[PDB]
Amino acid sequence: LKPEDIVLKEPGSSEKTLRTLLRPSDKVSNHYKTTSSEISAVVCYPTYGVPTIRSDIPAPLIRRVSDRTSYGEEGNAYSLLHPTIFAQKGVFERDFFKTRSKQEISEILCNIGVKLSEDEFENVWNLASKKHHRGEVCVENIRSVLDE
Amino acid sequence: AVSPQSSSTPSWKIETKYSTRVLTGNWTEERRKFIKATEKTPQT
Amino acid sequence: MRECISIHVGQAGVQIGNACWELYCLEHGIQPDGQMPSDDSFNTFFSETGAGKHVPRAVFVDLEPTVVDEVRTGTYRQLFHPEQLITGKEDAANNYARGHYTIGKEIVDLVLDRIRKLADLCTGLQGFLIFHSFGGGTGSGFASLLMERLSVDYGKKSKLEFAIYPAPQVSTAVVEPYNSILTTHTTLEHSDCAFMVDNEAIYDICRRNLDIERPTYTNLNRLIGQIVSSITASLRFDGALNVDLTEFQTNLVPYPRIHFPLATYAPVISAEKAYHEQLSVAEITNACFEPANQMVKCDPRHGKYMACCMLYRGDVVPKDVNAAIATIKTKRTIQFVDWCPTGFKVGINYQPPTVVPGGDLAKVQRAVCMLSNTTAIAEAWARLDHKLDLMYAKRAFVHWYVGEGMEEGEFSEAREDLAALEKDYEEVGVDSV
Amino acid sequence: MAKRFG
Amino acid sequence: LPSLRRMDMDSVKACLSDEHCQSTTYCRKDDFDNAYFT
Amino acid sequence: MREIVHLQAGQCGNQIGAKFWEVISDEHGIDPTGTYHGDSDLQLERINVYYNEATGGKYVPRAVLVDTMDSVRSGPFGQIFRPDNFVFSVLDVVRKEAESCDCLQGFQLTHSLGGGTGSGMGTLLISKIREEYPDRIMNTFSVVPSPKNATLSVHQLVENTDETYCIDNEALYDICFRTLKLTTPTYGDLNHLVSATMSGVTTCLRFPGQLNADLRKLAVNMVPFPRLHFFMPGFAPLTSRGSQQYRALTVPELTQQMFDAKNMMAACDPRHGRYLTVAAVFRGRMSMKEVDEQMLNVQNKNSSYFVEWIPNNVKTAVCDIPPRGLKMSATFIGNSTAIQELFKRISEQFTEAESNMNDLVSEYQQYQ
Amino acid sequence: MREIVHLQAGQCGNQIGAKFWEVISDEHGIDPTGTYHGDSDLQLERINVYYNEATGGKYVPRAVLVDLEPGTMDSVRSGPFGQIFRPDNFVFGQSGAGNNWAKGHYTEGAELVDSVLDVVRKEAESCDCLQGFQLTHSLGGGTGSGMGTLLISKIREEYPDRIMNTFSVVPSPKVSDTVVEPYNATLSVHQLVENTDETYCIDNEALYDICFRTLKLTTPTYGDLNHLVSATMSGVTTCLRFPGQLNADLRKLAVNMVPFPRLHFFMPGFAPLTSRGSQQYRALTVPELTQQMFDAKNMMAACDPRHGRYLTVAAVFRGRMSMKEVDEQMLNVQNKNSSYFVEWIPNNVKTAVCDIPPRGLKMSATFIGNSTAIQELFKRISEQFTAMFRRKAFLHWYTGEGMDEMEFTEAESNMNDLVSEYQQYQ
Ligand SMILES: Nc1nc2c(ncn2[C@@H]2O[C@H](COP(=O)(O)OP(=O)(O)OP(=O)(O)O)[C@@H](O)[C@H]2O)c(=O)[nH]1
Ligand SMILES: Nc1nc2c(ncn2[C@@H]2O[C@H](COP(=O)(O)OP(=O)(O)O)[C@@H](O)[C@H]2O)c(=O)[nH]1
Ligand SMILES: Nc1nc2c(ncn2[C@@H]2O[C@H](COP(=O)(O)OP(=O)(O)O)[C@@H](O)[C@H]2O)c(=O)[nH]1
Ligand SMILES: [Mg+2]
Repeated sequence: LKPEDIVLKEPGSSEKTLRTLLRPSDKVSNHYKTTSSEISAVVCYPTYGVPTIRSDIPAPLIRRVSDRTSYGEEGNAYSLLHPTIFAQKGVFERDFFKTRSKQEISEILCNIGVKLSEDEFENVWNLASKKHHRGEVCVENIRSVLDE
Repeated sequence: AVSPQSSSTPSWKIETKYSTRVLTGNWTEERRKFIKATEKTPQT
Repeated sequence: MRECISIHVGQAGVQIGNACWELYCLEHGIQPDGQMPSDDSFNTFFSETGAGKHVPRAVFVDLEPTVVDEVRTGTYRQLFHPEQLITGKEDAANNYARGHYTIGKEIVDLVLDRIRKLADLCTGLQGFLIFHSFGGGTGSGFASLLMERLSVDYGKKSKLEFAIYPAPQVSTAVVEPYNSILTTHTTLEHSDCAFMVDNEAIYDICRRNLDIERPTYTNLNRLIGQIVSSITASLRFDGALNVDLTEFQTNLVPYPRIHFPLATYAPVISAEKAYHEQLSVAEITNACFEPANQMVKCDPRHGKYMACCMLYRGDVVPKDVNAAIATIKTKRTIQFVDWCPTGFKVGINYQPPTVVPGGDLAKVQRAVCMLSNTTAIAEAWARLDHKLDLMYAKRAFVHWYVGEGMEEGEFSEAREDLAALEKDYEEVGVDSV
Repeated sequence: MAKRFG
Repeated sequence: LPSLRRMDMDSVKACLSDEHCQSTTYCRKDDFDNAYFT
Repeated sequence: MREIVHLQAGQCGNQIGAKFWEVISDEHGIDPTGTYHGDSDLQLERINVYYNEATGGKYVPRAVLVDTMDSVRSGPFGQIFRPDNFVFSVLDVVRKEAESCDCLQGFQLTHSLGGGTGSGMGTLLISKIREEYPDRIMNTFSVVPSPKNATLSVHQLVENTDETYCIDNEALYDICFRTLKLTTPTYGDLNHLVSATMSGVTTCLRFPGQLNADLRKLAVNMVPFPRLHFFMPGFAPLTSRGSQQYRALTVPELTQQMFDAKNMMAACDPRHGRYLTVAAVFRGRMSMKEVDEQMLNVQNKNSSYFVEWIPNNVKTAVCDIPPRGLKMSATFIGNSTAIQELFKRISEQFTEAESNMNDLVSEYQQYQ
Repeated sequence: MREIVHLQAGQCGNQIGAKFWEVISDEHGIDPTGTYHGDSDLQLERINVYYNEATGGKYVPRAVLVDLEPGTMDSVRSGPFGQIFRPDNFVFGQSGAGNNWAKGHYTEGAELVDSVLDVVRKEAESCDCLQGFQLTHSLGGGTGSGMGTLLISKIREEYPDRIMNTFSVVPSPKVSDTVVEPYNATLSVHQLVENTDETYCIDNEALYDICFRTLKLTTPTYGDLNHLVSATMSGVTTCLRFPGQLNADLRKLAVNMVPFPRLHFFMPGFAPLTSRGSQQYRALTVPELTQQMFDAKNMMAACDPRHGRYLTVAAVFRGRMSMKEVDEQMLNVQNKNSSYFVEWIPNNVKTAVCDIPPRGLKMSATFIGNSTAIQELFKRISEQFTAMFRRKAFLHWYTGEGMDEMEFTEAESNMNDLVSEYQQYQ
């Protein structure tokens, strides 16, 4: 039977209950909303424009004389005022982030003078492939696994 | 001469009582209840 | 600890306040119920309480209730304080008299008291931001009485106005040219500087730049909120050359009756248009000097720039700012007065502007907000004073005014004050010898 | 307009 | 480590030096011990 | 905050007010036995403007009816009223209703100008309640006789009301014959139309919008001199049954059916006259650019028929709730110096009322 | 640790003590059945101050309820906290006083007082050491004004060294519901002065005033006023029950407030009262309590302190607070307006700081003020009494109960001496 199931509602804000009210054929919910509902942004989009550093276009190899756009390959004044040994004799950030074959890395590491063993070289190569998303290792990555 | 109050604060004047949803007087306060803030007893 | 107090009086004040505080809660992460899910830059506009709730530093005051009950019943009911949503009991009726002598007198004490309680909790408060109109009764009467009742209390603190100036060709009411002159007569002696922005000019901006047909007030209020957030970007977010609220007075107004600068927002563009063109620093500031991108309908080709001030915001470095301002200066089309050879002010922030979900604007990387003090504003005052000269010539609409605390002599003295301003604005335009 | 006879 | 503006925010509220960021921090002594550079 | 006391006077004023209460109880959603039925929260927000409640939520209107009376109670919403307001001591009940109010905004009057009840009893009622309460606005909806009794009421009406409208029932017949295509226009349909246009000026009182304007804002915005308050109502979106879906419900069509002449509610051609001022209060979802553009384009091109010495003749108000069924609607009120064309016809058909009408006509004449 | 015996005389006293025991059981964690359901171990050590110990781990309040009719005791036995009280502590008469002070003091309020004395000796002897007694009554009635003063006039002669404290509901100027009210108001201050150590004057008009301008209650009841004065009552014995940095019982305040044995009339107040909408939004700091705890609108007595001058001022604070900013603020308030404090005494303000706020509140403070502005309260009761006494109106109800005419003049003389003595500090 159950003459009342869920129909007991509070009319205003008090604690006493009233039955549920009916409405045939005059509902105006769709047409009685307000302008103030438009301001309802409550706490995805692409960002539009050029960056000043402009690091998303590919780097040039032979730099033109008429080119003004930066790419981030030009260092700050910390680099051009106090260069490192790498900077002061020619090698830069690019050649430390260039993928090398295991033959190239093996000759690299032998020519430096650390004389790794075969299993130790395999462990170093596995860790260096482990830190990359795909496995393209670089000499910076080799130094990073060699530091510890 | 006192700190000025709102135009809808309860006074001794006989106003007409309305429902809680029609915005006539002191409805902003009447729609809410008194609520406890903390239920944790502080230590010494 | 850089605090700002925002007072929005009038219906034009409170709709703009709704848009502005929506953008403000969007900039930080303030939820509509007052919570901070990420638990420093927010305290400028958000006082923190002891229960983890952030109440805003806003005072909403209006004489008719309705538009404030919309705030009390809308989506932001639990953000705003119930006590700083000050409401009147009945309307000001587009009348200076009712907003300045009869009805504003009974309720100036509550808003003054609440402003004092707001400023007592602050430590490094910078100043006030007044949001009001010129064609209203409570937007022009109560605001003009608020300014002179706030100058006596606080004094040496910045009082900056964001005003809805009357439109050149279009209008809303009839008696607006009365109670715009009559409130700009009282404003001049108690306002530090007053930014004013039109409404029909924003209509033309939305039609011509965002390709949007039939804009509602939400679009104009959102662009105004973007300006207002960009003008207080220095206090919240650290940049390279921070420009706090005190710098606006010493850099814009040279003479205390010439404190009316313009306002403009340059990268007004849609998502479809922004993908099809690059937004460099060398062209975004060039859009600011276009007469058609100004948000007040006035023509600067017969108006001499006198004090300029951009607030850059986003991925900007100072070098192309120099390289763009330099090539802006050399062009003969824009004319500066001889005695202001510097004529420029640069501020840089490190935080790019945010985008509103469901809004009209596009998320970009760099934006500016240029506040121009020009001699071309005197063209608007001339055509606005001509309306008072025509209507008062045979005593139209005066009977509604003098019967509510006004006097017949207040028309002539404000008329002669605006005549004094309309002779003052040309001595800054002559060429010196 | 719309006049009166129109 | 706490920013100065945060220090003023915490001074505005009446925190009794046990909720203040002046005298309390979340890092333990081991965080201070291993906070060298070489 | 802003309450309205409604006064029905005369014979036709009772019908006009009763079917005004038809409309007002209709779009507020009020059951004829008194109770409210519940969908939204915007209906029961500002019912203190026109209703005060009894116990149990039964809303009775703030109306007192004075003259027929038995035919009102036999109508659809005839039981909405309190029986003690059947006054047929009017001063006593209206002052009790004003005393129970919070802060009164004005009075609404419905009556006629062509009989011994609206002109005789009602104008004395206005003269009494204006003297008792001089700081309010007297809204009087007046049915005028056709230009193609009245003199004895207008000469005392001019000193009191400061806010009045002429109805001109032949113009309502012109509506229902020309622009509606209704073969059998009942009196009920005519004063249903005038109730719809009379509830169209009190919309900002009861519903939020984007540009609110009460009756006092209209009173200051269309009265330039304290005697010229004779207005000329209208109601635009009225189309035939055979032209229902042939309409693009837009701002342009609403503007054209504003400023046309047959839609207006006076038997006067506005070309001899000039519009001193215009108020077009809009209801619904209008983009304000479109209202903004078409509230001055009419001024820019039709400039030979707008008055000089006012830089802006129009007044715009926008609500957010349209009437039933329709989505965009708006109401016209306007001051024109074509009103005197009616009074020149009335004056041709004791001495002080004739002299006052002549002076009023000459006052309307010199501004044109 | 020192226990307090609570006595409830009259209908108003019974209702006000019902709400006082409800707030006490709320803040001590006692259910209506009498057991213990609180979480802290710090709510149970000092429960002997107000509650006795029964079998089964249940507690009974140390309260005595007194009335001349059983009308309100049946209503207090069926309330939300009715069954917690003891049945033997219900002593009631058969015939009501009928708002007559004379028969409530001499004829029919004098044979019932032996049973009340027996029950007070019964429970005041079971305790180890007793501090004193609290009395809750109304001066404008006949039960709590006659019997409520006969109880005072019989307790002092048995326990002279104990503290006698009263929370008297004095008549209000405007909202007065009794015609014979000034007579019983006058005849009670006659023996309310030389027979008690502390008296707090709480007015119903001032409580309605607090409920209107502060709590913003448009339809207040007597329950809300009772809750306000119950929160005040709980705030003056907090250092007895809870530990703190600087504790102060009622003997502390009796020493620290009254300068002379006849000047013991105070005015209470409660600091953290805020509206419903602005309850979550108000920062609870010590300056916020200090600013409005000294406010004129936060007065439970209907006399403005700006008319008078403050002799001594108390301040009992609750919560985890810093006591540099109570000394700083309570010297700041003394130095800002120095014309509102008597200058022949160096300071005027006593500070007490407890550690535990009331449940649901972050911080709290209770105000007790000894002012010369309370002499306005006896300058209106006197004028009404001498206005009604000339025309011998409503006098035959008193003279038929064994009262002569001259006790009225002697009581008026003592009340004029009270008014004139408070005049000399102004
Ligand atoms: N840009 C912008 N302008 C607005 C907005 N709301 C109102 N206005 C302008 O405000 C003008 C009229 O405002 P007011 O007359 O001051 O309305 P009010 O603030 O209620 O003042 P009163 O009418 O006297 O009570 C109109 O001409 C509009 O152009 C808004 O949200 N944005
Ligand atoms: N709403 C409505 N108006 C009516 C009705 N009958 C007549 N009218 C109007 O009332 C006017 C005449 O009323 P009038 O003669 O002055 O009534 P009287 O005052 O009793 O003499 C006519 O112009 C009609 O416009 C009706 O049934 N309903
Ligand atoms: N504040 C407050 N006052 C009360 C309450 N109940 C009664 N009173 C006051 O007590 C006065 C009458 O007290 P009365 O009934 O004569 O006490 P009696 O001596 O026991 O008869 C009235 O003026 C009331 O204002 C209450 O619950 N709270
Ligand atoms: Mg308005």
